[PDB]
Amino acid sequence: GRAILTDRYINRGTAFTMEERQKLHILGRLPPVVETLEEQVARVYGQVKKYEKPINRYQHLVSVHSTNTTLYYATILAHLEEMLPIIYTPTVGEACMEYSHLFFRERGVYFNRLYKGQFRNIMRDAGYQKVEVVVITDGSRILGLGDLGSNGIGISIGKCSLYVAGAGIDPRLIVPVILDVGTNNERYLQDKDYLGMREKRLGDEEFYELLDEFMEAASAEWPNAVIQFEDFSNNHCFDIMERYQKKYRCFNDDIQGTGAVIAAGFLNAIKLSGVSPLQQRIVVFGAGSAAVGVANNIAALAARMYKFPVQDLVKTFYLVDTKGLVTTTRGDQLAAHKKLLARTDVSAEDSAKLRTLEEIVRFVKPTTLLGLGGVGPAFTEEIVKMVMQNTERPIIFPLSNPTSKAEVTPENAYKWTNGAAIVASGSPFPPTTIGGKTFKPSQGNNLYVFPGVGLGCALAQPTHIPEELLLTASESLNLLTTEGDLREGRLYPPLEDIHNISANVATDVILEAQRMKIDNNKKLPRTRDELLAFVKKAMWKPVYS
Amino acid sequence: GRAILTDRYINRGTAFTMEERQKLHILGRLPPVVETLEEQVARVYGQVKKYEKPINRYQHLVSVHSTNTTLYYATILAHLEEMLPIIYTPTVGEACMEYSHLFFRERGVYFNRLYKGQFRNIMRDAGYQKVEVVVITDGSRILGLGDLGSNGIGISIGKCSLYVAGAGIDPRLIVPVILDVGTNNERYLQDKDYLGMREKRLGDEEFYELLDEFMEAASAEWPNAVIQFEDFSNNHCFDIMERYQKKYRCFNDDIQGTGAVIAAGFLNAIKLSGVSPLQQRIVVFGAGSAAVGVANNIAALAARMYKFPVQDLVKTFYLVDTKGLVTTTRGDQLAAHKKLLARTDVSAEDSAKLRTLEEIVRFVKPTTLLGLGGVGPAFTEEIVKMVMQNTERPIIFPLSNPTSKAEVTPENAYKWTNGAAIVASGSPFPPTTIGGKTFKPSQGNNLYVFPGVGLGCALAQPTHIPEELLLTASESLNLLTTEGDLREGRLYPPLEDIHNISANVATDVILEAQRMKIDNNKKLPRTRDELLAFVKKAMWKPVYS
Ligand SMILES: COc1ccc(NS(=O)(=O)c2cccc(NC(=O)c3cc(F)cc(F)c3)c2)cc1
Ligand SMILES: COc1ccc(NS(=O)(=O)c2cccc(NC(=O)c3cc(F)cc(F)c3)c2)cc1
Repeated sequence: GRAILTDRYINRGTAFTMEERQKLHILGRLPPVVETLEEQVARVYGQVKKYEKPINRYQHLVSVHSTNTTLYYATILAHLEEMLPIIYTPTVGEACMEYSHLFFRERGVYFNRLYKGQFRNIMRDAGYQKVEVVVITDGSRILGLGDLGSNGIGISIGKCSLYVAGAGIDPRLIVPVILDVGTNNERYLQDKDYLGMREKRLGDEEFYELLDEFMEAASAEWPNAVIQFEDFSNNHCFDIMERYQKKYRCFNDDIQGTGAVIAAGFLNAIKLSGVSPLQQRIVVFGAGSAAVGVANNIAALAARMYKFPVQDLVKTFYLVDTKGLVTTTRGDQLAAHKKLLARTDVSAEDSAKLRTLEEIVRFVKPTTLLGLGGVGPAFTEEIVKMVMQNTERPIIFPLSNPTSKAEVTPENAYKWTNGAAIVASGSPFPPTTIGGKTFKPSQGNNLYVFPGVGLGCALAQPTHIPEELLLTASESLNLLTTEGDLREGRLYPPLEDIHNISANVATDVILEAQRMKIDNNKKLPRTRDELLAFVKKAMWKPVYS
Repeated sequence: GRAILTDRYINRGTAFTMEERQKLHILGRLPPVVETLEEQVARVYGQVKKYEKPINRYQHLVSVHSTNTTLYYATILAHLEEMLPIIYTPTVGEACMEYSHLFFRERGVYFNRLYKGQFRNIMRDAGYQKVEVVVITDGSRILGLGDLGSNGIGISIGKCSLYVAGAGIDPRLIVPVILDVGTNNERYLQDKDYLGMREKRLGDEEFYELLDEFMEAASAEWPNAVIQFEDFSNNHCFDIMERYQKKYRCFNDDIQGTGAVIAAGFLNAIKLSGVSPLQQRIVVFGAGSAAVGVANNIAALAARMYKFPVQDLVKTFYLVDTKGLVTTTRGDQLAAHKKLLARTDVSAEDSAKLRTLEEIVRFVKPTTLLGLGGVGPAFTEEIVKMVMQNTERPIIFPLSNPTSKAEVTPENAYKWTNGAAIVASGSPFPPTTIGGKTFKPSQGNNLYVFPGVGLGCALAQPTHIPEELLLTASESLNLLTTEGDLREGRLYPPLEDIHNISANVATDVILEAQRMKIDNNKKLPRTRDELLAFVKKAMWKPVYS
C-alpha cells in the first residue's frame, strides 16, 4: 500500500498505471494523471527551472531524491550540463556551509575520536552489503577555503550521487562518510547549532590513527568497495595517497582525477593545434603540487600514446611559480616537486630578467598557456596576442577555480585570437559567436573519469589502484573523442553521453588491471568488445523496471 | 538501525542519547552532539527564521515534518503566533497554488468520478484504524479566489496538522482528503503539469452523488471520525451542512468555527466596553450569509449566557448590504437570510437617506462596528470618531480577509480613539504604543474552536454535531478568558495556551453531548473536573516518550 510509495528506490509516483494502482491498493493515494518517466522529468525540470537561486533548485532536487530515486537520476541525466553546478561544485559547498539540514535524511556515516576502536561495529551496524563506492572527506577542503568540519558529509553525499548518475553504480551500494577530526572554522566552534566535534583539527598522529582504523575497518566490512578521498586539504591529501595507495583500493579524485581529465583534453588540443607534442612550448602558470601533478600526467599520457621519450616531453614545460620562470640557474633552493620541470637551458642572467608573465611569454614564445595559478586574470590580451605570433592555434586552458580566479574567460580568449584559441576550463561557459562562427570551450569536468574508475574497480576488484589504471582512464577518455567531435572543436566526448563514457573507461581500467593480474573478479570477459557489453549491462539505469 | 531514524513518528535525531545510540545500533548515523527537544526546537527555529520569504520557511518546516514529527509539532507550539501564517492561511494557499510538489510525500486521499463506486475500497486500502478527524475540500475556496482543484489537498494537509498541534489529535489518526470534481482554474485546465481531473467542475447532481458516496463510505470505514468540510465555495458550503448535519458527524469550520470564535470575543468586548448587550447598537457592515451567520451566533451566545430574550438581542443589530441599511420599508425583496435582521423601526423616507456608511453611522449612532465587508477600509477616521460620541469604548472588529480587504487597521482604530477602541481581527498585528500605553488587538483565530470540537467528538463519539455543541464551544472559549486576561484587554485566552483551551472546549462539548444523550463512548467521566483531567491525558503531546 502506502509502503511501496514510501520506499524511494521502488516508488514511481504518477508512473504507476491505473491497473497497477488497483493491484497495489494505491488507487486514491495519487492524483489521477498517469505519466511516463519522460513526462515526470519534464515536470520536475519545469518545477526546478522556475526557482531563481541555485540553493532553492538544489533543495527541490533533494526532495525528489527523497521520494523517487529513479526520477531524480533520470532528471539529472536529461539535463546534466545544467544540473551539475546545482548538485555539486559550487552549490553543494554553500548547502553544506549554511543548509546542512538538507543532508540529515541521507545515509551518511559519521566517525570521530569518541568512537575510537568501534569503527568496524559502526560499519557492520550500517547494514549495507557488497558496497562498491565509499566517498570520505574530513571537511578540511582542497582549495583550503571554508573548512566545513562535520558539514563536509554533504560533499560525500554529493560525490556518491555523481557515481550513480555518471557510471550507474547502484544507489544502494554507495556510502558517504565524514571523518570528523575537528574544525578550524571559528564561526562553527562558537556556533550553538554546530553538531560536530567542537575542537581544533587533531594533530597528524591522532589524524592517521583514526584514518588508519577507518581504512582497515572498511577493508574488512566493505571488502568490495573503492575508497575515494574527497576535499582533503594539501597538508594531508598527497601524504594520505603515499600511505594507502598500495595497501587499499583507494584514490583521490582532486589529485588523480583532475590530471587524468586535463591530460586527455590537452592531447586533443594538441591534435587540433597543428603543433605536435615535441613542438609545443607550454607555460604552466602556477607550480603547486597539483599543477606539477597535471604537467606530469600530460607527459605520462603523451609517452603512453605516442612513445616519445618522457625526458623530451618534460622539456616542453616551462613552470612559473610566484618568483617567475623555474630554472636551475635562478639561485633559490627549489621544492622537490619543482626540480623535475626546472629549465636547464636558461642562464642565471636571463632567469633574473624572467619574473613577470609578460616577459616570460616574450622570451619562451609558448604555443600553450596552462592556467593553474588561481590569482586572477594573468592571461592578458597582449599575452594572448604574443602566443598568436608562435602558433595559428594557441592552446589556452584557464583551469583555476572558482571562475573569478581563472586566468582568462573563454570569450576574451576567442575574441583576442579571432576564434583561433583552443580553450578548456573546469566551469561550463556559454558559446561565443565571432563573425557568424560559433565557439564553446571544452569543460574538463572530473565527472569524465572518477565514475568509470569507480565502476571499473567495482567489477574488477583490484588489490589496489596503481597509477597505471588512472593513465589507462586518461587515454580511454582521450580516445573516445571521435573524429566528428574533433572536427567540431570538442576536446572530450559530450558530457550527456556520460554512461557510454563511463562504460568505456571502466572496460579499459578492467583490462589494465587484468593485464597487471591485480583483478580478483574472475567472472569478467578478458576481451574488450565482450567486456564493454558486460559492463554496460552491470550498470544501474534510471528507468522503472 | 537506520529503520528507527526513517520512521518520522519515533525518530528523535540528535535527542537519542549516546547510550541509546549504542543499544539501537545508530552510533555513526548522527553527528555526535546530543540535544534535548528544547535545544532541537531552538535550532529548527533558528534555521526557519533565517529564510526571508514565507514559502521558504514553509518548505523548511515541511522537511522537519517529513523526518521528525515530534520536533515539528514541538517547534510549532513554542512559536505558534509566528508559525500560524506560515503553516496555514495565507502561505498554505500559495504553496498549493505554485508548490503543490511539497504535498506529494504526505498521506493525502484522492477521490474523483473515475473511482465512482470504489470510495469504500480506497478508504479500506488506506489502512488507517480508529481515524478521529478527516478534513475534506474540493479546492473551490470559501473566498471564491484561486480555485486550486486537486492542489486543494495542501489545504486538507495543513488543516489536519492544526488539529494535531491545537488539540493533540494523534498524527496517525488524521486523514486529509481531496474530492476532485474538476476545476474552473483556466491556467490549470491548460497546464501540462496539472495532475487533477482536467475538466470544468461537475454539476450539482454529480457533485452530490460523489459527496454522498464519500460521506457513506467514511461512516462505514472511518466510523469514529469527525468529517470537517474546509474551503468549499458559497454555492455548496451551506447546502452541504443542511444535507449532512443530522445523518453524519460533520461540521464546517469556515461557517460554524468562525461564528463561535467571533461571538466569544465579541461578548468579552461587551464586558470591557461599559455598554451591556441590550445597550449595544451594532453595525454589521456586510450582509452575506456568513456575516448574518456571525450576527446570529452572537445573539445565540448572549441568550445562552445571559438569558436575555433572543428577539431583543436581534434588535441591537443594524445590517448594511451593498444598498445601505437593511430595513422592511426600503422597498426591495430581501434575501431570506436578511429578513431576520431587517430594521422594523425605520420609515421608508429615512431608509432612502441611509445608503452610505457615514450617514448610516450618523443616524444609528452605533456602539460597535463589525467589519465583514471585504471591500476595503470603510471604517474612516470620521466614522470611528462618530462612534467615540456614543460610547467611551468603541468595539471595532475589522474581520474581512485578507488584511488588504479589512475595514480598518488596529493602529488607526487605536490612534483615532486615543486607545479607547476594543479591537479584534482574523490576522495577527503588532502592538501599538500611544503615550507610553501599549495596545494589541485580539486575534479571533479559528484555531480557538475546531481543534477542541475535533477532540471532543473524537472522545464523545456523538451521532452528530448539532448547533448546541458549537454554541457550548463558543461559551467555553468566552469563559476561559480570565479576569487577568480581561484586565490586560485580551478578548481570548492566549493562543500559546491552545492545549489547555482545547482540553476545556472538548470537555464542555462532551458534557453538552452527554446532556443531549447523543454520545456513544460510555467510558468517559460525566462530571467536569474528572472529564477535563481525562481529556488532558488522552491528548497526544509533542515530547519524546
Ligand atoms: C517534491 O518531490 C517530488 C517527488 C516526486 C515527484 N513526482 S512523482 O513521483 O511522479 C509524484 C507526483 C505526484 C504525487 C506523488 N506522490 C507520491 O509519490 C506519494 C508518496 C507517498 F509516500 C504517499 C503518497 F500518497 C504519494 C508523486 C515530484 C516532486
Ligand atoms: C531538514 O529537516 C530537519 C530534520 C530534523 C532536524 N533535527 S534532528 O531530527 O535532531 C537531526 C539533526 C541532525 C541529523 C539528523 N538525522 C536524522 O534524523 C537521520 C535520519 C535518517 F533517516 C538517517 C540518518 F542518518 C539520520 C537529525 C532538523 C531539520
